[PDB]
Amino acid sequence: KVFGRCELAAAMKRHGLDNYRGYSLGNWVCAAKFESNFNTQATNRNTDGSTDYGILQINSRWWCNDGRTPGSRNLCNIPCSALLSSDITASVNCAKKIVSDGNGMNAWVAWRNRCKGTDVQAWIRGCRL
Repeated sequence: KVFGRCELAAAMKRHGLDNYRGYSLGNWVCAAKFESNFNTQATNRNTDGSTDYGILQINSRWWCNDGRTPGSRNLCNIPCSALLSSDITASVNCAKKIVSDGNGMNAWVAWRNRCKGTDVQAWIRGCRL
């Protein structure tokens, strides 16, 4: 599924991300724009052999089980396949863990490079949620 910008804002708001740990909804929408272009099926086959999955490009080394090493890591307690669903539940719940892990939203490289330091309120302009 490719979300519209305000469609994703509404979904993320329903899942309690607006101002979660102090990060504004526009931060989360901007992150999804530059991580995945709002595509729930996004994948990035890294050179190191790990994969970033889904609308927030969550990495398989730490956060999900890709089938290669069960009983190891998997800090979000989900198969990486859950990050590829058209419904954002698993990605939101796992993003809440990541953003609490001590680097805030600097855990998302595309957020750091394209959103950080900007007026991210623009990402919810016109959504009038």
